[PDB]
Amino acid sequence: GAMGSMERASLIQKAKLAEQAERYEDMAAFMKGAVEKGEELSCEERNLLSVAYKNVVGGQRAAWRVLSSIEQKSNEEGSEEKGPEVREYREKVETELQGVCDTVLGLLDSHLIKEAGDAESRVFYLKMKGDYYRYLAEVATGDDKKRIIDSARSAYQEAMDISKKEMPPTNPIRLGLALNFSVFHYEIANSPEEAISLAKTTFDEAMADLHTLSEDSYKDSTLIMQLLRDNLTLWT
Amino acid sequence: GAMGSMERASLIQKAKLAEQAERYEDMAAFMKGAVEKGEELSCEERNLLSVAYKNVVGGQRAAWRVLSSIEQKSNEEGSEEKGPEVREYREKVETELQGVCDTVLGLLDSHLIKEAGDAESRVFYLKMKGDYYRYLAEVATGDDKKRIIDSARSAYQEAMDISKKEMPPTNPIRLGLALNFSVFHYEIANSPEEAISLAKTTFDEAMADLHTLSEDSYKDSTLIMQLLRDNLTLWT
Amino acid sequence: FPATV
Amino acid sequence: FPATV
Ligand SMILES: [Ca+2]
Ligand SMILES: [Ca+2]
Ligand SMILES: [Ca+2]
Ligand SMILES: [Ca+2]
Ligand SMILES: [Ca+2]
Ligand SMILES: [Ca+2]
Ligand SMILES: [Ca+2]
Ligand SMILES: [Ca+2]
Ligand SMILES: [Cl-]
Ligand SMILES: [Cl-]
Repeated sequence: GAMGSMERASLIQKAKLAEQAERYEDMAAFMKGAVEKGEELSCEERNLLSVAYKNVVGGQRAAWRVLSSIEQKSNEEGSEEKGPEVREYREKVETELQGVCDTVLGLLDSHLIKEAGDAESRVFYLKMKGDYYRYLAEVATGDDKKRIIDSARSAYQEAMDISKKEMPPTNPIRLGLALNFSVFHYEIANSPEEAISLAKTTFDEAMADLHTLSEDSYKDSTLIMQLLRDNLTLWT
Repeated sequence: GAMGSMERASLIQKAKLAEQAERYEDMAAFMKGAVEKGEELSCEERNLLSVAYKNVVGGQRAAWRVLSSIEQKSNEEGSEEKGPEVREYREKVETELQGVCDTVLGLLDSHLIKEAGDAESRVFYLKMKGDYYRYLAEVATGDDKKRIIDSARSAYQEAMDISKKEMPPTNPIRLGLALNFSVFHYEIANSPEEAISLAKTTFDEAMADLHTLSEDSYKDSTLIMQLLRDNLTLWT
Repeated sequence: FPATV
Repeated sequence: FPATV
Protein backbone atom coordinates (compact mmCIF):
# COMPACT_ATOMS: atom_id res chain seq x y z
CA GLY A 1 0.00 0.00 0.00
CA ALA A 2 1.40 3.34 -1.17
CA MET A 3 -0.52 4.95 1.72
CA GLY A 4 0.98 2.63 4.35
CA SER A 5 3.34 5.29 5.67
CA MET A 6 0.72 8.02 6.07
CA GLU A 7 -1.20 8.55 9.30
CA ARG A 8 -4.87 7.59 9.28
CA ALA A 9 -5.94 11.10 10.32
CA SER A 10 -3.78 12.62 7.56
CA LEU A 11 -5.38 10.35 4.96
CA ILE A 12 -8.84 11.48 6.10
CA GLN A 13 -7.75 15.15 6.09
CA LYS A 14 -6.38 14.78 2.58
CA ALA A 15 -9.50 12.95 1.36
CA LYS A 16 -11.50 16.02 2.43
CA LEU A 17 -9.06 18.32 0.60
CA ALA A 18 -9.26 16.15 -2.51
CA GLU A 19 -13.06 16.38 -2.40
CA GLN A 20 -12.86 20.19 -2.26
CA ALA A 21 -10.50 20.11 -5.26
CA GLU A 22 -12.73 17.63 -7.14
CA ARG A 23 -9.80 15.19 -7.24
CA TYR A 24 -11.88 12.06 -6.78
CA GLU A 25 -9.23 9.52 -7.82
CA ASP A 26 -6.96 10.98 -5.14
CA MET A 27 -9.84 11.01 -2.68
CA ALA A 28 -10.50 7.33 -3.33
CA ALA A 29 -6.83 6.41 -2.91
CA PHE A 30 -6.66 8.27 0.41
CA MET A 31 -9.83 6.59 1.65
CA LYS A 32 -8.58 3.15 0.54
CA GLY A 33 -5.46 3.87 2.59
CA ALA A 34 -7.59 4.83 5.57
CA VAL A 35 -9.65 1.64 5.33
CA GLU A 36 -6.48 -0.44 5.14
CA LYS A 37 -5.38 0.89 8.53
CA GLY A 38 -7.80 -1.73 9.85
CA GLU A 39 -9.97 0.38 12.14
CA GLU A 40 -13.70 0.75 11.67
CA LEU A 41 -14.96 3.87 9.88
CA SER A 42 -17.11 6.56 11.40
CA CYS A 43 -20.27 7.75 9.67
CA GLU A 44 -18.44 10.70 8.15
CA GLU A 45 -15.58 8.47 6.99
CA ARG A 46 -17.96 5.94 5.42
CA ASN A 47 -19.52 8.77 3.43
CA LEU A 48 -16.09 9.99 2.29
CA LEU A 49 -15.33 6.49 1.05
CA SER A 50 -18.61 6.23 -0.84
CA VAL A 51 -18.42 9.72 -2.37
CA ALA A 52 -14.91 9.09 -3.66
CA TYR A 53 -15.61 5.79 -5.38
CA LYS A 54 -19.07 6.86 -6.60
CA ASN A 55 -17.48 9.73 -8.49
CA VAL A 56 -14.65 7.59 -9.90
CA VAL A 57 -16.90 4.76 -11.09
CA GLY A 58 -19.56 7.24 -12.21
CA GLY A 59 -17.12 8.76 -14.66
CA GLN A 60 -16.08 5.33 -15.89
CA ARG A 61 -19.70 4.24 -16.36
CA ALA A 62 -20.47 7.39 -18.34
CA ALA A 63 -17.45 6.78 -20.58
CA TRP A 64 -18.33 3.12 -21.01
CA ARG A 65 -21.83 4.04 -22.12
CA VAL A 66 -20.50 6.47 -24.75
CA LEU A 67 -18.12 3.87 -26.14
CA SER A 68 -20.70 1.05 -26.03
CA SER A 69 -23.11 3.20 -28.05
CA ILE A 70 -20.40 3.87 -30.65
CA GLU A 71 -19.62 0.16 -30.76
CA GLN A 72 -23.29 -0.77 -31.18
CA LYS A 73 -23.65 1.66 -34.09
CA SER A 74 -20.55 0.15 -35.71
CA ASN A 75 -22.29 -3.25 -35.81
CA GLU A 76 -25.40 -1.99 -37.63
CA GLU A 77 -26.07 -2.84 -41.28
CA GLY A 78 -24.50 -0.26 -43.60
CA SER A 79 -21.80 0.79 -41.10
CA GLU A 80 -18.28 0.85 -42.58
CA GLU A 81 -15.66 -1.41 -40.99
CA LYS A 82 -13.33 0.70 -38.83
CA GLY A 83 -11.26 -2.11 -37.33
CA PRO A 84 -10.78 -3.33 -33.74
CA GLU A 85 -10.14 0.04 -32.11
CA VAL A 86 -13.63 0.84 -30.78
CA ARG A 87 -13.92 -2.60 -29.16
CA GLU A 88 -10.38 -2.39 -27.80
CA TYR A 89 -10.92 0.99 -26.19
CA ARG A 90 -14.33 0.04 -24.79
CA GLU A 91 -12.63 -3.05 -23.34
CA LYS A 92 -9.89 -0.87 -21.82
CA VAL A 93 -12.41 1.35 -20.07
CA GLU A 94 -14.45 -1.69 -19.04
CA THR A 95 -11.42 -3.39 -17.50
CA GLU A 96 -10.58 -0.20 -15.54
CA LEU A 97 -14.18 0.01 -14.30
CA GLN A 98 -14.19 -3.64 -13.25
CA GLY A 99 -10.92 -2.99 -11.43
CA VAL A 100 -12.43 -0.16 -9.39
CA CYS A 101 -15.46 -2.30 -8.55
CA ASP A 102 -13.19 -5.16 -7.50
CA THR A 103 -11.21 -2.73 -5.33
CA VAL A 104 -14.33 -1.55 -3.52
CA LEU A 105 -15.70 -5.06 -3.13
CA GLY A 106 -12.31 -6.10 -1.79
CA LEU A 107 -12.38 -3.40 0.91
CA LEU A 108 -15.89 -4.46 1.91
CA ASP A 109 -14.82 -8.10 2.15
CA SER A 110 -11.49 -7.33 3.86
CA HIS A 111 -12.82 -6.43 6.37
CA LEU A 112 -15.44 -3.69 6.56
CA ILE A 113 -18.61 -5.79 6.46
CA LYS A 114 -17.52 -8.44 8.94
CA GLU A 115 -16.72 -5.83 11.60
CA ALA A 116 -19.90 -3.78 11.00
CA GLY A 117 -22.39 -4.59 13.74
CA ASP A 118 -24.54 -1.47 13.97
CA ALA A 119 -27.39 -1.24 11.50
CA GLU A 120 -26.25 2.10 10.08
CA SER A 121 -22.82 0.73 9.18
CA ARG A 122 -23.87 -2.74 8.10
CA VAL A 123 -26.70 -1.53 5.86
CA PHE A 124 -24.43 1.13 4.37
CA TYR A 125 -21.75 -1.40 3.45
CA LEU A 126 -24.18 -4.00 2.12
CA LYS A 127 -25.82 -1.31 -0.04
CA MET A 128 -22.35 -0.53 -1.38
CA LYS A 129 -21.75 -4.23 -2.11
CA GLY A 130 -25.02 -4.35 -4.04
CA ASP A 131 -24.17 -1.16 -5.92
CA TYR A 132 -20.73 -2.30 -7.06
CA TYR A 133 -22.00 -5.73 -8.12
CA ARG A 134 -24.70 -3.83 -10.01
CA TYR A 135 -22.01 -1.84 -11.81
CA LEU A 136 -20.26 -5.11 -12.68
CA ALA A 137 -23.59 -6.44 -13.96
CA GLU A 138 -24.06 -3.43 -16.24
CA VAL A 139 -21.01 -4.48 -18.27
CA ALA A 140 -21.28 -8.27 -17.91
CA THR A 141 -22.04 -10.34 -21.02
CA GLY A 142 -20.54 -13.76 -20.24
CA ASP A 143 -21.06 -16.97 -18.27
CA ASP A 144 -20.91 -15.25 -14.86
CA LYS A 145 -23.54 -12.57 -15.56
CA LYS A 146 -26.23 -14.48 -13.68
CA ARG A 147 -23.96 -14.98 -10.67
CA ILE A 148 -22.97 -11.29 -10.65
CA ILE A 149 -26.62 -10.28 -10.72
CA ASP A 150 -27.37 -12.72 -7.92
CA SER A 151 -24.50 -11.30 -5.85
CA ALA A 152 -25.97 -7.82 -6.18
CA ARG A 153 -29.45 -9.08 -5.34
CA SER A 154 -28.21 -10.99 -2.28
CA ALA A 155 -26.34 -8.00 -0.86
CA TYR A 156 -29.28 -5.64 -1.40
CA GLN A 157 -31.68 -8.16 0.12
CA GLU A 158 -29.60 -8.60 3.27
CA ALA A 159 -29.39 -4.81 3.59
CA MET A 160 -33.17 -4.51 3.10
CA ASP A 161 -33.90 -7.11 5.74
CA ILE A 162 -31.74 -5.34 8.33
CA SER A 163 -33.02 -1.89 7.41
CA LYS A 164 -36.66 -2.91 7.80
CA LYS A 165 -36.01 -4.42 11.25
CA GLU A 166 -33.64 -1.80 12.64
CA MET A 167 -34.23 1.59 10.98
CA PRO A 168 -37.26 3.91 10.69
CA PRO A 169 -38.84 4.17 7.22
CA THR A 170 -37.51 7.73 6.88
CA ASN A 171 -33.87 6.83 7.57
CA PRO A 172 -31.83 8.19 4.59
CA ILE A 173 -29.69 5.04 4.33
CA ARG A 174 -32.83 2.90 4.24
CA LEU A 175 -34.39 5.20 1.62
CA GLY A 176 -31.28 5.27 -0.56
CA LEU A 177 -30.95 1.50 -0.34
CA ALA A 178 -34.53 1.08 -1.50
CA LEU A 179 -34.04 3.62 -4.30
CA ASN A 180 -31.03 1.74 -5.61
CA PHE A 181 -32.49 -1.75 -5.18
CA SER A 182 -35.56 -0.53 -7.09
CA VAL A 183 -33.26 0.59 -9.92
CA PHE A 184 -31.54 -2.82 -9.78
CA HIS A 185 -34.93 -4.44 -10.33
CA TYR A 186 -35.78 -2.17 -13.25
CA GLU A 187 -32.45 -1.94 -15.07
CA ILE A 188 -30.64 -5.19 -14.20
CA ALA A 189 -33.15 -7.86 -13.13
CA ASN A 190 -35.77 -7.17 -15.83
CA SER A 191 -38.36 -6.73 -13.08
CA PRO A 192 -40.02 -3.33 -13.67
CA GLU A 193 -43.12 -4.23 -11.63
CA GLU A 194 -40.98 -5.08 -8.60
CA ALA A 195 -39.06 -1.84 -9.11
CA ILE A 196 -42.25 0.21 -9.14
CA SER A 197 -43.81 -1.64 -6.18
CA LEU A 198 -40.69 -1.15 -4.09
CA ALA A 199 -40.37 2.55 -4.90
CA LYS A 200 -44.05 3.21 -4.16
CA THR A 201 -44.16 1.26 -0.88
CA THR A 202 -40.93 2.91 0.26
CA PHE A 203 -42.27 6.38 -0.54
CA ASP A 204 -45.61 5.78 1.16
CA GLU A 205 -44.12 4.32 4.33
CA ALA A 206 -41.68 7.20 4.60
CA MET A 207 -44.48 9.76 4.07
CA ALA A 208 -46.35 8.29 7.03
CA ASP A 209 -43.33 8.69 9.35
CA LEU A 210 -42.29 12.25 8.43
CA HIS A 211 -44.35 13.64 11.32
CA THR A 212 -41.79 12.22 13.78
CA LEU A 213 -38.90 14.22 12.37
CA SER A 214 -37.11 17.47 13.08
CA GLU A 215 -36.91 20.12 10.37
CA ASP A 216 -33.40 19.04 9.39
CA SER A 217 -34.25 15.31 9.30
CA TYR A 218 -37.36 16.10 7.26
CA LYS A 219 -35.24 17.88 4.66
CA ASP A 220 -32.86 14.91 4.40
CA SER A 221 -35.62 12.32 4.03
CA THR A 222 -37.80 14.32 1.63
CA LEU A 223 -34.82 14.83 -0.70
CA ILE A 224 -34.49 11.09 -1.23
CA MET A 225 -38.26 10.63 -1.35
CA GLN A 226 -38.29 13.01 -4.31
CA LEU A 227 -35.81 10.72 -6.12
CA LEU A 228 -38.18 7.79 -5.60
CA ARG A 229 -41.00 9.93 -7.03
CA ASP A 230 -38.79 10.96 -9.95
CA ASN A 231 -38.12 7.32 -10.83
CA LEU A 232 -41.81 6.44 -10.47
CA THR A 233 -42.64 9.29 -12.87
CA LEU A 234 -40.05 7.99 -15.35
CA TRP A 235 -41.46 4.46 -15.13
CA THR A 236 -45.21 5.10 -15.20
CA GLY B 1 6.55 4.03 -24.51
CA ALA B 2 3.45 2.03 -23.58
CA MET B 3 1.96 3.10 -26.93
CA GLY B 4 4.97 1.88 -28.94
CA SER B 5 3.16 -1.21 -30.19
CA MET B 6 0.02 0.59 -31.38
CA GLU B 7 -0.37 1.88 -34.93
CA ARG B 8 -0.26 5.64 -35.40
CA ALA B 9 -3.70 5.67 -37.06
CA SER B 10 -5.14 3.59 -34.20
CA LEU B 11 -3.75 6.03 -31.63
CA ILE B 12 -5.41 8.92 -33.47
CA GLN B 13 -8.69 6.99 -33.77
CA LYS B 14 -8.62 6.23 -30.06
CA ALA B 15 -7.76 9.83 -29.15
CA LYS B 16 -10.97 10.86 -30.93
CA LEU B 17 -12.95 8.20 -29.05
CA ALA B 18 -11.43 9.33 -25.74
CA GLU B 19 -12.47 12.91 -26.52
CA GLN B 20 -16.06 11.77 -27.13
CA ALA B 21 -15.97 9.92 -23.80
CA GLU B 22 -14.40 12.92 -22.01
CA ARG B 23 -11.42 10.71 -21.09
CA TYR B 24 -8.80 13.40 -21.48
CA GLU B 25 -5.94 11.61 -19.68
CA ASP B 26 -6.40 8.73 -22.11
CA MET B 27 -6.65 11.16 -25.00
CA ALA B 28 -3.36 12.78 -23.99
CA ALA B 29 -1.61 9.42 -23.67
CA PHE B 30 -2.80 8.36 -27.12
CA MET B 31 -1.67 11.65 -28.65
CA LYS B 32 1.72 11.44 -26.90
CA GLY B 33 2.06 8.00 -28.47
CA ALA B 34 1.17 9.42 -31.87
CA VAL B 35 3.74 12.21 -31.56
CA GLU B 36 6.41 9.69 -30.56
CA LYS B 37 5.94 7.86 -33.86
CA GLY B 38 8.15 10.65 -35.21
CA GLU B 39 6.02 11.92 -38.09
CA GLU B 40 4.77 15.48 -38.31
CA LEU B 41 1.19 16.16 -37.19
CA SER B 42 -1.61 17.37 -39.39
CA CYS B 43 -3.74 20.34 -38.39
CA GLU B 44 -6.43 18.07 -36.98
CA GLU B 45 -3.85 16.01 -35.08
CA ARG B 46 -2.21 19.13 -33.61
CA ASN B 47 -5.61 20.20 -32.30
CA LEU B 48 -6.21 16.76 -30.77
CA LEU B 49 -2.89 17.04 -28.97
CA SER B 50 -3.68 20.51 -27.64
CA VAL B 51 -7.25 19.68 -26.57
CA ALA B 52 -6.09 16.63 -24.64
CA TYR B 53 -3.36 18.34 -22.65
CA LYS B 54 -5.35 21.56 -22.17
CA ASN B 55 -8.08 19.59 -20.44
CA VAL B 56 -5.64 17.57 -18.30
CA VAL B 57 -3.61 20.58 -17.15
CA GLY B 58 -6.77 22.68 -16.83
CA GLY B 59 -8.11 20.29 -14.22
CA GLN B 60 -4.78 20.28 -12.40
CA ARG B 61 -4.62 24.09 -12.40
CA ALA B 62 -8.14 24.33 -11.01
CA ALA B 63 -7.27 21.87 -8.23
CA TRP B 64 -4.01 23.66 -7.48
CA ARG B 65 -5.86 26.95 -7.10
CA VAL B 66 -8.34 25.43 -4.63
CA LEU B 67 -5.55 23.95 -2.53
CA SER B 68 -3.40 27.10 -2.69
CA SER B 69 -6.33 29.17 -1.41
CA ILE B 70 -6.82 26.75 1.50
CA GLU B 71 -3.09 26.91 2.23
CA GLN B 72 -3.08 30.73 2.14
CA LYS B 73 -5.98 30.86 4.60
CA SER B 74 -4.12 28.46 6.91
CA ASN B 75 -1.26 30.98 7.16
CA GLU B 76 -3.46 33.90 8.25
CA GLU B 77 -3.40 35.23 11.82
CA GLY B 78 -5.92 33.40 14.00
CA SER B 79 -5.92 30.22 11.87
CA GLU B 80 -5.45 27.02 13.90
CA GLU B 81 -2.43 24.84 13.09
CA LYS B 82 -3.58 21.81 11.09
CA GLY B 83 -0.17 20.30 10.34
CA PRO B 84 1.71 19.66 7.08
CA GLU B 85 -1.12 18.01 5.15
CA VAL B 86 -2.43 21.00 3.16
CA ARG B 87 1.08 21.90 1.98
CA GLU B 88 1.89 18.27 1.22
CA TYR B 89 -1.21 17.75 -0.89
CA ARG B 90 -0.81 21.07 -2.71
CA GLU B 91 2.77 20.00 -3.43
CA LYS B 92 1.55 16.63 -4.74
CA VAL B 93 -0.85 18.28 -7.17
CA GLU B 94 1.79 20.84 -8.11
CA THR B 95 4.35 18.15 -8.89
CA GLU B 96 1.80 16.30 -11.08
CA LEU B 97 1.01 19.54 -12.92
CA GLN B 98 4.70 20.31 -13.47
CA GLY B 99 5.10 16.76 -14.78
CA VAL B 100 2.38 17.26 -17.41
CA CYS B 101 3.92 20.58 -18.45
CA ASP B 102 7.34 18.95 -18.72
CA THR B 103 5.81 16.17 -20.83
CA VAL B 104 4.29 18.64 -23.28
CA LEU B 105 7.43 20.77 -23.43
CA GLY B 106 9.39 17.58 -24.03
CA LEU B 107 7.24 16.64 -27.03
CA LEU B 108 7.66 20.14 -28.46
CA ASP B 109 11.43 19.96 -28.03
CA SER B 110 11.71 16.35 -29.24
CA HIS B 111 10.97 17.08 -32.03
CA LEU B 112 7.79 18.90 -33.03
CA ILE B 113 9.09 22.47 -33.19
CA LYS B 114 12.30 21.74 -35.07
CA GLU B 115 10.41 19.99 -37.88
CA ALA B 116 7.64 22.62 -38.10
CA GLY B 117 8.33 24.85 -41.09
CA ASP B 118 4.90 26.12 -42.09
CA ALA B 119 3.64 29.14 -40.18
CA GLU B 120 0.44 27.42 -39.05
CA SER B 121 2.35 24.57 -37.41
CA ARG B 122 5.28 26.57 -36.07
CA VAL B 123 3.12 29.28 -34.51
CA PHE B 124 0.81 26.65 -33.03
CA TYR B 125 3.68 24.82 -31.35
CA LEU B 126 5.42 27.96 -30.12
CA LYS B 127 2.11 29.17 -28.64
CA MET B 128 1.90 25.82 -26.85
CA LYS B 129 5.46 26.24 -25.55
CA GLY B 130 4.53 29.67 -24.19
CA ASP B 131 1.34 28.32 -22.63
CA TYR B 132 3.00 25.45 -20.79
CA TYR B 133 5.84 27.64 -19.52
CA ARG B 134 3.10 30.02 -18.38
CA TYR B 135 1.48 27.20 -16.42
CA LEU B 136 4.86 26.42 -14.85
CA ALA B 137 5.19 30.12 -13.98
CA GLU B 138 1.81 30.13 -12.23
CA VAL B 139 3.16 27.72 -9.60
CA ALA B 140 6.79 28.87 -9.50
CA THR B 141 8.10 30.51 -6.31
CA GLY B 142 11.84 29.80 -6.37
CA ASP B 143 15.14 30.82 -7.96
CA ASP B 144 14.10 29.81 -11.49
CA LYS B 145 10.83 31.77 -11.60
CA LYS B 146 12.38 34.57 -13.63
CA ARG B 147 13.87 32.11 -16.13
CA ILE B 148 10.55 30.27 -16.47
CA ILE B 149 8.75 33.54 -17.15
CA ASP B 150 11.41 34.48 -19.69
CA SER B 151 11.02 31.10 -21.41
CA ALA B 152 7.30 31.71 -21.80
CA ARG B 153 7.89 35.25 -23.04
CA SER B 154 10.50 34.12 -25.57
CA ALA B 155 8.28 31.41 -27.03
CA TYR B 156 5.28 33.73 -27.31
CA GLN B 157 7.42 36.45 -28.87
CA GLU B 158 8.83 34.14 -31.54
CA ALA B 159 5.29 32.97 -32.32
CA MET B 160 4.09 36.60 -32.51
CA ASP B 161 6.87 37.58 -34.87
CA ILE B 162 6.09 34.73 -37.27
CA SER B 163 2.33 35.24 -37.04
CA LYS B 164 2.57 38.94 -37.90
CA LYS B 165 4.75 38.23 -40.96
CA GLU B 166 2.99 35.12 -42.27
CA MET B 167 -0.68 35.09 -41.20
CA PRO B 168 -3.62 37.47 -41.73
CA PRO B 169 -4.81 39.38 -38.64
CA THR B 170 -7.99 37.28 -38.55
CA ASN B 171 -6.21 33.91 -38.49
CA PRO B 172 -7.57 32.01 -35.42
CA ILE B 173 -4.11 30.77 -34.39
CA ARG B 174 -2.76 34.31 -34.55
CA LEU B 175 -5.76 35.59 -32.56
CA GLY B 176 -5.51 32.88 -29.91
CA LEU B 177 -1.77 33.46 -29.58
CA ALA B 178 -2.35 37.15 -28.99
CA LEU B 179 -5.15 36.43 -26.51
CA ASN B 180 -2.91 34.17 -24.47
CA PHE B 181 0.20 36.37 -24.68
CA SER B 182 -1.97 39.27 -23.48
CA VAL B 183 -3.02 37.16 -20.49
CA PHE B 184 0.67 36.32 -19.88
CA HIS B 185 1.38 40.04 -19.70
CA TYR B 186 -1.48 40.70 -17.29
CA GLU B 187 -1.27 37.68 -14.98
CA ILE B 188 2.40 36.62 -15.10
CA ALA B 189 4.59 39.54 -16.21
CA ASN B 190 2.89 42.25 -14.10
CA SER B 191 2.36 44.26 -17.29
CA PRO B 192 -1.37 45.11 -17.44
CA GLU B 193 -0.84 48.04 -19.83
CA GLU B 194 0.95 45.79 -22.32
CA ALA B 195 -1.83 43.21 -21.93
CA ILE B 196 -4.50 45.79 -22.70
CA SER B 197 -2.57 47.34 -25.62
CA LEU B 198 -2.01 43.95 -27.20
CA ALA B 199 -5.62 42.85 -26.84
CA LYS B 200 -6.95 46.13 -28.26
CA THR B 201 -4.54 46.28 -31.23
CA THR B 202 -5.22 42.62 -32.02
CA PHE B 203 -8.99 43.17 -31.93
CA ASP B 204 -8.86 46.29 -34.07
CA GLU B 205 -6.60 44.80 -36.72
CA ALA B 206 -8.79 41.72 -36.95
CA MET B 207 -11.95 43.86 -37.24
CA ALA B 208 -10.46 45.62 -40.26
CA ASP B 209 -9.78 42.32 -42.07
CA LEU B 210 -13.13 40.57 -41.47
CA HIS B 211 -14.43 41.83 -44.82
CA THR B 212 -12.09 39.39 -46.61
CA LEU B 213 -13.61 36.31 -45.00
CA SER B 214 -16.22 33.71 -45.83
CA GLU B 215 -19.18 33.23 -43.50
CA ASP B 216 -17.53 30.25 -41.81
CA SER B 217 -14.15 31.99 -41.37
CA TYR B 218 -15.94 35.05 -40.01
CA LYS B 219 -17.62 32.92 -37.35
CA ASP B 220 -14.28 31.39 -36.30
CA SER B 221 -12.47 34.72 -36.06
CA THR B 222 -15.27 36.65 -34.34
CA LEU B 223 -15.50 33.97 -31.64
CA ILE B 224 -11.92 34.64 -30.57
CA MET B 225 -12.33 38.38 -31.02
CA GLN B 226 -15.12 38.22 -28.45
CA LEU B 227 -12.67 36.63 -25.97
CA LEU B 228 -10.29 39.56 -26.48
CA ARG B 229 -13.22 41.94 -25.84
CA ASP B 230 -14.20 39.96 -22.76
CA ASN B 231 -10.71 40.31 -21.30
CA LEU B 232 -10.61 44.02 -22.15
CA THR B 233 -13.93 44.44 -20.33
CA LEU B 234 -12.54 42.60 -17.30
CA TRP B 235 -9.41 44.78 -17.28
CA THR B 236 -10.88 48.24 -17.93
CA PHE C 1 -31.12 6.98 -16.58
CA PRO C 2 -32.91 6.61 -13.22
CA ALA C 3 -31.79 8.22 -9.99
CA THR C 4 -29.50 6.39 -7.58
CA VAL C 5 -27.55 7.58 -4.54
CA PHE D 1 -9.81 34.42 -14.46
CA PRO D 2 -9.28 35.80 -17.99
CA ALA D 3 -10.04 33.89 -21.18
CA THR D 4 -7.37 31.82 -22.90
CA VAL D 5 -7.57 29.26 -25.70
CA1 LIG E 1 -0.84 6.04 13.46
CA1 LIG F 1 -19.87 2.30 -47.10
CA1 LIG G 1 -14.49 -7.34 -21.01
CA1 LIG H 1 -48.40 -4.23 -14.24
CA1 LIG I 1 2.82 1.59 -38.60
CA1 LIG J 1 -7.95 28.79 17.86
CA1 LIG K 1 6.88 22.52 -5.45
CA1 LIG L 1 -2.45 53.45 -18.17
CL1 LIG M 1 -7.08 0.74 -26.08
CL1 LIG N 1 -0.10 14.10 -0.32
